[PDB]
Amino acid sequence: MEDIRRGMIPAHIYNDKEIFEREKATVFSRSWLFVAHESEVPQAGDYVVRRVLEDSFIISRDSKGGIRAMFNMCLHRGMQVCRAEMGNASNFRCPYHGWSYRNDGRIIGLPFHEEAYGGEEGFKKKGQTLLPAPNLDSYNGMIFINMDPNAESLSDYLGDFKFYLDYYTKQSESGLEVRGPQRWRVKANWKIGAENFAGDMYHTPQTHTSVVEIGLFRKRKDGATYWAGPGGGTTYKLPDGTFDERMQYVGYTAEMTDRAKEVWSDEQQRVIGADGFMISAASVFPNLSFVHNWPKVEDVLPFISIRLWQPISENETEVLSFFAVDRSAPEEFKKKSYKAYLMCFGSTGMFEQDDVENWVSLTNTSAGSMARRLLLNSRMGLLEDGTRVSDELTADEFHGPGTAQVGYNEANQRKLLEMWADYLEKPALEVGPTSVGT
Amino acid sequence: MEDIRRGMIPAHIYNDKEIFEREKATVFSRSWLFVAHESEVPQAGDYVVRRVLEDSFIISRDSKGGIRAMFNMCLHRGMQVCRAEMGNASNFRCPYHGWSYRNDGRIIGLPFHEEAYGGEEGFKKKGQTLLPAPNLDSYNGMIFINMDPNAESLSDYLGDFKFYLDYYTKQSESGLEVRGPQRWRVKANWKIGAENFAGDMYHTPQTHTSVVEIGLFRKRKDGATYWAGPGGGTTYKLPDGTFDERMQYVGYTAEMTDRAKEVWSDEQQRVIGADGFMISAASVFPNLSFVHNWPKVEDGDDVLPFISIRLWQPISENETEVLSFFAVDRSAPEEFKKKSYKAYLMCFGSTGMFEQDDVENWVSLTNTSAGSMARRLLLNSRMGLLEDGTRVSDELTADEFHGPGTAQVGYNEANQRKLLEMWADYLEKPALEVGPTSVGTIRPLTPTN
Amino acid sequence: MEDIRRGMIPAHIYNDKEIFEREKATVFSRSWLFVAHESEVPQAGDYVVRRVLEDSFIISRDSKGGIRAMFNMCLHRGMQVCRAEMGNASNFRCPYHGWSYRNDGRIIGLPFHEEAYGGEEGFKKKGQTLLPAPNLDSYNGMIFINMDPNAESLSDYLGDFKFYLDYYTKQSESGLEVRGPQRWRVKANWKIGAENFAGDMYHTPQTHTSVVEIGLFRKRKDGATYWAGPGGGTTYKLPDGTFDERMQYVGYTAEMTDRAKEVWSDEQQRVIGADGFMISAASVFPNLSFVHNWPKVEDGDDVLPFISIRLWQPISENETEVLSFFAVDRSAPEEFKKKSYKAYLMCFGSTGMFEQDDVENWVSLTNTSAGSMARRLLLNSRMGLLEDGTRVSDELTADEFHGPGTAQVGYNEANQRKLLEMWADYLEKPALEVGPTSVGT
Amino acid sequence: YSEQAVLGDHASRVTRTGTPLRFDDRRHLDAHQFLIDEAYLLDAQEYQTWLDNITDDIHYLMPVRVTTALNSGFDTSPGMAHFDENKYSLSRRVARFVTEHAWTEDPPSRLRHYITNIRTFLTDAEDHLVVESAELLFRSRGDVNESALVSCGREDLLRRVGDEWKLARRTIFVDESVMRMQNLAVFL
Amino acid sequence: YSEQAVLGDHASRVTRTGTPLRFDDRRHLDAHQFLIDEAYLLDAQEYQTWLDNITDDIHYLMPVRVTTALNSGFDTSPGMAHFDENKYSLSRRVARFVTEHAWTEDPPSRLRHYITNIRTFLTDAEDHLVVESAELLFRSRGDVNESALVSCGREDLLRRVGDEWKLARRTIFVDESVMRMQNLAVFL
Amino acid sequence: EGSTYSEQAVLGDHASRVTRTGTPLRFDDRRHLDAHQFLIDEAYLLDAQEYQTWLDNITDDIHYLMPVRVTTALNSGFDTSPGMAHFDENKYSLSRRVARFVTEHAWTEDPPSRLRHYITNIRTFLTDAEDHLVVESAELLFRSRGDVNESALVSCGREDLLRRVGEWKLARRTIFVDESVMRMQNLAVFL
Ligand code: FES
Ligand code: FES
Ligand code: FES
Ligand SMILES: [Fe+2]
Ligand SMILES: [Fe+2]
Ligand SMILES: [Fe+2]
Repeated sequence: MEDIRRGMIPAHIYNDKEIFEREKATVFSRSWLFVAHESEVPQAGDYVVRRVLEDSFIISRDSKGGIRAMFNMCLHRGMQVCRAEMGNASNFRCPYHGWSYRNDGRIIGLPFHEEAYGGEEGFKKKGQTLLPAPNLDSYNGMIFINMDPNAESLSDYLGDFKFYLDYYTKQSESGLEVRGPQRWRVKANWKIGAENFAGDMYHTPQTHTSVVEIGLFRKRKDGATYWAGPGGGTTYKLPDGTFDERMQYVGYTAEMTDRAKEVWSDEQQRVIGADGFMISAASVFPNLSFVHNWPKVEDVLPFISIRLWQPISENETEVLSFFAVDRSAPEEFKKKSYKAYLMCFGSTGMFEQDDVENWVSLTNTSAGSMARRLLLNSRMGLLEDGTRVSDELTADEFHGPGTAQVGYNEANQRKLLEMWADYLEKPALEVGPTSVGT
Repeated sequence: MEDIRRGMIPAHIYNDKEIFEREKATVFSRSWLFVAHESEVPQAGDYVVRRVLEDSFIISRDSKGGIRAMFNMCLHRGMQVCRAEMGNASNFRCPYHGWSYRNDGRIIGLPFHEEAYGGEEGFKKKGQTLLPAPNLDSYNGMIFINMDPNAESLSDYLGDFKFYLDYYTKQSESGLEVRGPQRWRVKANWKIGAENFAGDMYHTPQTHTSVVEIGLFRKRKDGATYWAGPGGGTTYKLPDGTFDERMQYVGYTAEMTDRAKEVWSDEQQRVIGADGFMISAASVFPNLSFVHNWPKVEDGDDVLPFISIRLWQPISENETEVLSFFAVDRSAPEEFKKKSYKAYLMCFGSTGMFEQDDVENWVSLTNTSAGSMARRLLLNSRMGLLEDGTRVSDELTADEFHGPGTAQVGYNEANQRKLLEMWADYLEKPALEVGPTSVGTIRPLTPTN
Repeated sequence: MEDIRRGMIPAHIYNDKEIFEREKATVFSRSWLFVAHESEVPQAGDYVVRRVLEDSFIISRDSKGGIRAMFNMCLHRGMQVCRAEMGNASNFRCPYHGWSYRNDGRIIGLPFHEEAYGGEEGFKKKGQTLLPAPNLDSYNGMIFINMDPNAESLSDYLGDFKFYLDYYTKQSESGLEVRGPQRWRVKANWKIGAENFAGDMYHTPQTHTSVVEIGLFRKRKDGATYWAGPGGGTTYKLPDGTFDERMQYVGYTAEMTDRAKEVWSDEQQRVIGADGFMISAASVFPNLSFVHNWPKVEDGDDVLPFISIRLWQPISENETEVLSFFAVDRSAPEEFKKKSYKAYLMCFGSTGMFEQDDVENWVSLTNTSAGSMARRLLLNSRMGLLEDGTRVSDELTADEFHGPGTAQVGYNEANQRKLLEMWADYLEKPALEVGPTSVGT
Repeated sequence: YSEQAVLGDHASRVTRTGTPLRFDDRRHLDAHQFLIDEAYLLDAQEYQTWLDNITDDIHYLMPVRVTTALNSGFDTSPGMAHFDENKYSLSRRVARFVTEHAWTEDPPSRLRHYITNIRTFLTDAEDHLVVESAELLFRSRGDVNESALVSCGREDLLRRVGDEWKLARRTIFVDESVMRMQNLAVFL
Repeated sequence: YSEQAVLGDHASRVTRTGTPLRFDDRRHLDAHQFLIDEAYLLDAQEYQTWLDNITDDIHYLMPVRVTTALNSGFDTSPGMAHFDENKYSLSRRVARFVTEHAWTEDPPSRLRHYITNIRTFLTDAEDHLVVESAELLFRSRGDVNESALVSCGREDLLRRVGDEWKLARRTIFVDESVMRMQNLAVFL
Repeated sequence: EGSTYSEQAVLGDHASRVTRTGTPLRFDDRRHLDAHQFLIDEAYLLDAQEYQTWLDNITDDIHYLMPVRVTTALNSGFDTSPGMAHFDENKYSLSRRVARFVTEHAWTEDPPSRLRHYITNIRTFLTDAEDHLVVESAELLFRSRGDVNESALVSCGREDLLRRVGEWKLARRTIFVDESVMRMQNLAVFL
């Protein structure tokens, strides 16, 4: 605990029942956790059911274009009011006793309310709804739930990181289009993936040779790793060039590049234009992750992926992998982008395949009693006396907020675990019980 | 906990590991829990093996007609002494070392007792038996086990409820015939089914439309719900008529109706006869349930009744094994039995078209109980109570209802409330504590059918 | 707990989560636990991966003939550095970030050590290795790991039991040959199996009649059961004869009998030769067991012996993974090894016809230990003791028995009692505490 | 089993004769083609179509299995089945799904009836085959729970009716004592 | 499904006609023979041999299945598949295993593609069959974890090219919403 | 030592050395049809546990072998425990195993399991000897016993040698078990 603050990681944290139980009452009870994107429910009545651990939420679009999240639970005796993953409905009938709800949450049918309950005085039906998520918010159409009714806002949480998030999720005034997710279960602790994507450039050469060798791609250490607010990420150094040349060198068409400049600040442009750093992977604490890459086409073309590390146990995660692309991108661009997506990340991704082998194998060592005796070293970038190996990038070298460096390092992992430890020491969230029907 | 006593239910009680462990040490350590019916072991040497949670018991019939329950364990080094679900044997050999036991429990073979143990001073063989259940008893041939060796008697426990239990299980001086069980695993808390059968009329229209729509059935709110002692139940209001008319209207033959009158008291008759309430579902605390229904018959528009007895055996906080039985009066015509069973198969149990949908509801409620939201919700079970605690409708009077306990008409949640009040009373009892038996340092049960 | 000390066994100990969690921090944190034989990795670069519970260890032979155990973990971020069960390699590449290790454990490649870590001041590479097991030792080529860094030596531990162990594991100056294991999960508590092999003769007639009846074998009570140090065992009484007559009556060849006399002591010989006790089954605390039997051979009416070493690896309070090995002297005739193995396969292991029925017994007992009745029962393990604590029969004299420790004849439960006595002694030990290693310092 | 079933009085008593036919025997090939077409029907939950390949005197039976000792001379729950159906009951079961108010199967399961080990017999009546198969049903529903296997053997009686074979008897030997599925709102 | 797939524009549009062929029909016997030989190839991870049995215009597709309500008119994630492959991508996938630097499959899984329920259809084009099969993949790797099942149905388009049948389209209906396997570094 | 598994098997010295030639037969070829009919009839015998009947379909020089599988690196040149098998049987051992069941004193199988040998993926080859076929199959065994434990799967592949004697019979069986660590209480069955 004092060890994590020194970049030394107790080995047993990736496979310990007690730490998982604790995480659930701290990390996952107090954080903004992703569930869905707006673009997945475009029409009125459209809905997805998505989970925050084991709690089931309906995220649906109402008939004024607004978006709601409702705890997936009939108000009577708790049956799930919606047992499909997604679909389109203007209402949800409960089959247990036939209470019905508009898709904005408002109750409609409550049979024999008068004769049985004794009207309002027996049960409150006037202006009732399916329970709202404890806290709901979004950014760039990305919808988050927080289980703490007193959390700060999403914007406040994300802080300076919104600057980076924008590269992945706001490339046009049109908004984002996300599809999926592919969903599969892996025997790896939720944290290991979060860390990897946070700032693991080091692994890429070794883990992913198979993918260079097969000629799928066209200086790795030259990339910047940045951290700002509660998230951080990796980037690639691009050859010299202007904003447009560099955007184009990576696979963006000209009109896409032009649309990007409408929504990105001068400051957000300079990171690509002057500094020459293009987003690669990123994590947001705790379990949200992004990857952006541009393989060779069957020229190169970029794809984006958004993914949730949904924790099942101390040693099991559900990966929810999404494809995303800007909505105004050419239809041909969308198809090629998705093709690269399928081939690189997700349930069939040839990168992910090997990444998950690494993580799964780590989780295995964390299982034993040896693990409860090792601190692993995550201090790359730091000397024994605490002095930095290399220097912070200056404001001339790097124009984005937070702190940045070049070279292989373990700064980001160290900060993610630092957040993990600050959260693990918070007191248990306490919330007064709701009495449904009062 | 104070919340339950107000009819507000902490959502997490249906999927919580700690509450399950607690239940195990209270509810399932102190209650009469059903294992079998006598009619399942009619001849000498007949036996079923049945489980109180994870404890295995041989229920066998001796060669004098009497019934024994024996913990399914060899007295030497603990191997189960009978590894089948049922069969017929006049003794059980343990294959580890070859100790052998008559089917009434008494030890026969103990190899090298004299040479190896050193006789009686080494190990006590004289008059040893397989271990008796801690407590064993029965009523109308339904055999219960209770793990508390100082429990009250079954009859004391069941109290006034036996009045209603007789409708389901004593229709003649001949006794009952129960067959089964069908056994399958569901991911639903044991409690939800028990509460459903205890007094959920409200569900029936919605959950079971499919079954009406397909014309398998020939005023639901008009039924009475009743509670006496540790159990409660649902009933159907029947058209005006006498005892014979109303029994007949539901599918009993006339000689069946007559045989019933031989065993039911004037009061038990009057509830059907005068009050016009025919048993439907019922639960007995904690995990025993009944259902009695009369669907339309295959070749025509007559109706014919069937009975099911079921145990909700709890596996975890979020799993149950349903043990569904069929039951019919032993003196019923052979043609009546076949049709009654046919209806049973279609309606309840492993292939039941009602049960299918009921189990959906329960499994789905167990699902919401899993999460952290459910630890912050009190579900409402106050139907029949206003906010100031006054009743919505009135008790039925003695003129309107001739059976013991209390009863109302209308959809309500009084019986669920009373089932959960019991659960709570049990959950606060101290851990049962029992001195350990040092193996080596049974009263036949009279038939009741 | 006091109950065990009187030979009365709380039935719940074979299916209790809490007792398992406890066993793990005591028994399995402080015992010498078997992982492998030398003969399983004869060449340089040969390796098996074996487990102490959930801890994975590479056992490999270096290019000087020596043997090492290495925690199966790359020194950077945790990835297992060898994901196969066995093989031959001179080094192990970690696929996460490409650190590589010589098969003796010494790190070789550490990419960008200079540029990215800042050399030795950032991370210690000079003379780093894959982490050694907390404690490693061996005896007769049988390699054990102990999780306690301050354990006594394997020899101090085994004590007088080495005397019996030798019959199974040192029949020649050549050494032992062991093959396997067959591996399969059973739903029985690790403890039951160990007890059985430790001192259960009583079971044999009943459990294994099937195997007598099908004519697979050519006075059971006449066998001796012995206990010495942390182990004990069972034996068969042979007919009158000399050491060579008795060894041969059991299927050993004359030249194998002769090679035995080169490595057994006069005393070790006298137990077979004069006392006429030949090893059957044995256990070493907590989870190591042996069996030695001589069924009839296929084509006729001779008999030929087989040896099995097995590890009861615990998975939970109610699950064990049996690792069954076949073992035979390296110098036995090639025809002999084939027959011995054949008898092995038919008798014990994943297809053993003895083991089938033994495991049934143990699994059944695990079943009753699950319920709430089991937390109210003391099973009786007192056979050989009367009610006032006096012995049923007498100890064998030094004249009747020449091996160390104590012995008797007849069916008894003395060895089960001592095993469980040991179990209780270990359960009461304090939790092993060990300072954390900071890898890279 | 069809003779011991409580509701099996009206069931066909035709039984097998000879050894199994060769796998190129036309009659074997028809029987096989039939079981595979059923499978695709039961997967797509086309219960009406399925029901039209069932004779009006069908006995469709799946007893409860119980673990018993070797010489006990039975291995089913006396007088208790999972399924003991005639055409009338089978059709009312199907009628129920057709309503689309069978909640436990809306949303539907995902089913895969694997059919293997098919072998055919001549019988002691004219236009009748006995067909043995093994069937393994894999079933997944929703996005949380693990999938379920149901293993079984079946003996079927096929009957020639026009240019078509139909199912006159099915006895299902379920390979479990305690079922591990939520329900049997499927067909085997 | 092939038509709804994002990358299905170039895919063959041939579809079945008529009712299934008899099981002694030569064209069925060929289709069956093909699918069992594929299985042997996919078990042994002979991905190169396998890849030579696949036409140059292959569409190989396995959409993500999602549990939905009965009258929703779709049961797959709109615009998202597990596999959506042409010949290029399938070969680059196999090329990857060929490097022996695909870490997640060294050591290799142990694979068993069970194939059952095979049936064959004439198509609306000359040298083309449609073949339905059910495939149950069993997979084990290492010495700790339990094995995984994958259950699925397949529709294939085989095409005649010389004296040899080849795979022109594959649509895989997977029987799970959420996959319970570490990866899909295999083929179906 | 050899390069079949049968040749590497410790007790495989007396085993028939006949091997496959050609590609697989067509599925209407008489010899294939026979092979198929054989393996399915076996399956029904092994389900019913008719081990005496089953044994009469097994030549007197049978080698019945199922080696232990072990997970190994890609170019290690092996994937079975050197010199260790689950089953390595001749006719004598196989019959003595069956004899055991026949005594009715094989306690671990009284009561009996419930067995379903699923056989699929059958394909046949001509050999380099006269009255001999090579038959590959996949066999999935489903097994359930009692009323508490979940059921077990066992997945494997088989290479068989069939031999004409009047009827076809089993002369060689090599079982490739798909698990390293088995998950079954025992192998008191046959594959
Ligand atoms: S639970 Fe939904 S209406 Fe009762
Ligand atoms: S445990 Fe049954 S006789 Fe020994
Ligand atoms: S974990 Fe081995 S190189 Fe990083
Ligand atoms: Fe990666
Ligand atoms: Fe109901
Ligand atoms: Fe034994």
